[PDB]
Amino acid sequence: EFQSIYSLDKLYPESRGSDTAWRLPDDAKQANDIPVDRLTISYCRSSGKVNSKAEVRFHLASADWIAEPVRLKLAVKHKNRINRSGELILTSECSRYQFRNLADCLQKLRDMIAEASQPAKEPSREDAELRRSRIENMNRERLRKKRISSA
Amino acid sequence: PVENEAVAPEFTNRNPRNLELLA
Amino acid sequence: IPRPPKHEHYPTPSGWQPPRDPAPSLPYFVRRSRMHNIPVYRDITHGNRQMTVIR
Amino acid sequence: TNLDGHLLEPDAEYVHWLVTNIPGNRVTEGQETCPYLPPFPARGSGFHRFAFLLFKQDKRIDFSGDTRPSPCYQLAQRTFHTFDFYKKHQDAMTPAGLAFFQCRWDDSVTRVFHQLLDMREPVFEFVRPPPYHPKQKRFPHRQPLRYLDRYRDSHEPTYGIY
Amino acid sequence: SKNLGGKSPGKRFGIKKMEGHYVHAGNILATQRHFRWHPGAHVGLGKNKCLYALEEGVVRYTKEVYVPNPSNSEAVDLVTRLPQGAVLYKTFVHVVPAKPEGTFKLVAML
Amino acid sequence: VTYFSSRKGKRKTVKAVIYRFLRLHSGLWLRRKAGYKKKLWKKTAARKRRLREFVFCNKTQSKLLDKMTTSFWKRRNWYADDPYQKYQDRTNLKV
Amino acid sequence: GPRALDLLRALPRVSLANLKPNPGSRKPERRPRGRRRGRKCGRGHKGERQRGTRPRLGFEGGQTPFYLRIPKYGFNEGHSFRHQYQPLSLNRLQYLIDLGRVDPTQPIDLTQLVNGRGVTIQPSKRDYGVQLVEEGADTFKAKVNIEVQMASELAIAAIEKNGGVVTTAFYDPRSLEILCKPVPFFLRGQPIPKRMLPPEALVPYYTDAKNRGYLADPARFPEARLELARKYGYVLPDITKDELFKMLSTRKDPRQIFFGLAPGWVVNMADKKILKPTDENLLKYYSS
Amino acid sequence: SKTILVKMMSQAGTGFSFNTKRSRLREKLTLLHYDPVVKKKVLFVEQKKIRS
RNA sequence: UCGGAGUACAAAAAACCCUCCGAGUGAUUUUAAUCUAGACAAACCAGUCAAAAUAACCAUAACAUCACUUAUUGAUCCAAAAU
Ligand SMILES: [Mg+2]
Ligand SMILES: [Mg+2]
Ligand SMILES: [Mg+2]
Ligand SMILES: [Mg+2]
Ligand SMILES: [Mg+2]
Ligand SMILES: [Mg+2]
Ligand SMILES: [Mg+2]
Ligand SMILES: [Mg+2]
Ligand SMILES: [Mg+2]
Ligand SMILES: [Mg+2]
Ligand SMILES: [Mg+2]
Ligand SMILES: [Mg+2]
Ligand SMILES: [Mg+2]
Repeated sequence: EFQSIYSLDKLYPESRGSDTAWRLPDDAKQANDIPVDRLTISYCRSSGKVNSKAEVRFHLASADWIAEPVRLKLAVKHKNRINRSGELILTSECSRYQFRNLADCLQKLRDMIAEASQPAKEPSREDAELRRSRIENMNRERLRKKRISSA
Repeated sequence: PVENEAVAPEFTNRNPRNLELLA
Repeated sequence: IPRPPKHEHYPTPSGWQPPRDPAPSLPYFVRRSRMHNIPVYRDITHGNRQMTVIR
Repeated sequence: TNLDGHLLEPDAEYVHWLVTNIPGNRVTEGQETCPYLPPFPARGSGFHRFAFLLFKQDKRIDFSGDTRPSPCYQLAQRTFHTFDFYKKHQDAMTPAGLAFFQCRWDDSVTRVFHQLLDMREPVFEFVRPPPYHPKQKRFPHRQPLRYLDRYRDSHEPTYGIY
Repeated sequence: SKNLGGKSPGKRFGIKKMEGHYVHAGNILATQRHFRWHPGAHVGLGKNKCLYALEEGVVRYTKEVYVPNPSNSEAVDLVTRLPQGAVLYKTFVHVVPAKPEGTFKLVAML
Repeated sequence: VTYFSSRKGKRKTVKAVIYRFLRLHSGLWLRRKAGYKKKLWKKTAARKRRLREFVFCNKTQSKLLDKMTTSFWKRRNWYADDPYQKYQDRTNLKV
Repeated sequence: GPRALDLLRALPRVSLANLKPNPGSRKPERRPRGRRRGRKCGRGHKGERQRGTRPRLGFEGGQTPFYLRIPKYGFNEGHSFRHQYQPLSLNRLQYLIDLGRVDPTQPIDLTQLVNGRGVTIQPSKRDYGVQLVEEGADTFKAKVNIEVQMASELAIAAIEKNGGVVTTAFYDPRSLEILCKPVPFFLRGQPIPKRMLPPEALVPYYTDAKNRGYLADPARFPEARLELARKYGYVLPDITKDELFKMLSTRKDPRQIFFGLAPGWVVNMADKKILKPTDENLLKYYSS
Repeated sequence: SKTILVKMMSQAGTGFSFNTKRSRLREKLTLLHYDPVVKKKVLFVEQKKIRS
């Protein structure tokens, strides 16, 4: 009941009620991205280094909270981390806290979604470890260039 | 389980050129 | 020191667990601490002698 | 023969294509003992070796223990030992042809693992031994401040009793 | 009196790891003032002619032929003045690696 | 060192030790290499880096500095954004 | 059980004539008397050691001392003015709640923590209160209205997951001593003073909604809570429609030290009464 | 043959000076050095004379 | 005070008001960075090497070189610069 000059009500007259800080602005965020309830999250606390493996699995085909071109782009690009059952799997091992591990998993998911959503992706490639691959492919098709009908 | 599912996690590659080609 | 509150599920989220209502039939009893913890401690001497003390 | 790529036995090898009793050059006319299986090197361990061994034989060798079934999609059944094979049939065949190529993982190996072999694709990696550090000293003399970081389990702050 | 400055501590210029010793990467195998031991396989040479192991392994000492750098004018002159049947020999220190480069470990079945 | 002060009768500490030394709660003492600001134009880059690096003290010097300092400097400090809070404790010391 | 009690029946009376300390408890003193401990009495031959005229500790016999040839560098420079915060693990808080040291049904304060002996604050040693760390955030399953001075981002996330309230406030040393030991202050016989505002170095910390500052804009609290929940992948509990919403939303005035009490009041504990000033100047000073 | 000690300041904008020895009978020195602030080869010119 | 050779013949160390050379820097441009394993030497203070990783030059070096190259050097504190 005590009120002073520096009280919150006098400092910010716009919000005077004691329940103004506990509201839920559902109108500000209506997209509701990353429905964590639709992601399968599993924890494995390996101790002996002490770290919490966090695995986030979700069916890429059945994930209807992103667009069809986005789903196709994730399927094309991240097929190396897609299970035989179609479940995209995200791995976190950095921090000892499952909270931070899940945060890392969600950040990776958001980054992949944004990368597949943006159409200005120029597909820039590294050169330090790609020159060897380019030379090897060059020399391999140098032998493949034989032109004789078969089959 | 699947009879072929066995992995033997200690995988040994006896190819003498394997590491040379992997650089 | 207040007596610990009764919980509907054990062990507690902090790992604390109260003793059994009937005492075991063993010919010895390890009385709990004043904070209701097991009197098992670690001790160090000379900087390299490591010991465990049951009180 | 797939020399390197057997998941279980380091000293064993896989079969991929065994054709026997080839009349002269027409290999398609000769009977095939083992149906062809495309190479399936693991994703991690790369650059496996596949060898084509050609044997010239005098007699018409006929066998039943080395014959494989029509599907022949079992890795347990596709386990081979060229030394044992040549010991069994050493009297007739003599090796005269050789053709071997290196092969690494690509985007079709996962399809081969899934559709044909009916398993989960195994993934390996080239791990390295952990860096060596001497026994930690109670008083590290003239050592940098980062000396304590060489023996830290994790870069997180642990509060034991607080 | 007439002679001054003759006092100076020894520099400990000598051999640190003998043959058969198990060394780790970076260990100083031997230090020297002039070229007495030459580095060989997996042994690097510092700016002060010291020899340090580059890989973890076992130290060995061998006697081997000496082919100098063609840009080294003094050594090239010595070689060109050597007689027909003469081949230079030097004592080289080697490190024979013990541990393998790495291992292929299974991480996950996808 | 004044083992018994004339006013309070307590034990005093020399201020030079605390002005040019830092003690971690694990017992280690941290110091700066001598001559790290002198004639830098005359020294090689490796030597300058070695001088810039922080270094520890051995058992004799640590015990000497513990004798010179009092118990106020061996206490556990929880500073706000302490650079050495991670180094305050010792881990995986098998003795 | 105690068979020693039955053994004592056969033994004679326990009196002052038969008392012995534990063996090894008192090491016997040794004097410089006799053949072995005489003849220089453990002091050595001539020099400064036998005559007791040794130099000080740091002296090395005229060589420049080790503790003086090292350059001065700022290591403890300004140590007596750095802010110190006693850490309180979420694991320790859960342990206290489970053992009943602190009741989650009431707003948890520094006074409550001190009474429950969970933390020890020494304001004379430049402690500025209690900070919250995340050392036990994985197994924290309590809904409390915590009130600390500093809070970790992960600790805040862990508490909001269960549905508590985290508020970071500032306490000047005088009010901090009063909060830590209220009964001695009430026996001191002085009116409750006002709570000093944080300095310019700590105003940004306590006026941001990301740190749940007590001087922060309450309108930005839901936005920060939603951002935290989205970052850490948990649903934000419906705190407003909780049964204990009053206890969760109770707050202290930025010039208020205790709950309910106001600056300028005198707590007469002998008569169990409160004296409130009524002078206009006194009221203006205490409410300003 | 007395030398001189000269402090050179970078011309890359950032304040970065290094000391180098130079002969007294030489003109104002100007070289190419490495500036850690910008991590590039930058022209350095003699700004001050410190030691003889 | 510092370095080289003999004393001190073959890992290291090793003294004399012992026998001899030297140093208290010059010339030139390639103006020679950060971070970090592991080591030499060492009472301490100091002195030495150095793999991997980083930004700029060949997209293949950077340890500045030579003068027997080894010595060409001075701790805190305190004073000055522009930090
Ligand atoms: Mg003890
Ligand atoms: Mg000599
Ligand atoms: Mg000497
Ligand atoms: Mg005695
Ligand atoms: Mg006595
Ligand atoms: Mg005696
Ligand atoms: Mg006598
Ligand atoms: Mg004497
Ligand atoms: Mg006498
Ligand atoms: Mg003197
Ligand atoms: Mg304290
Ligand atoms: Mg040694
Ligand atoms: Mg390198």
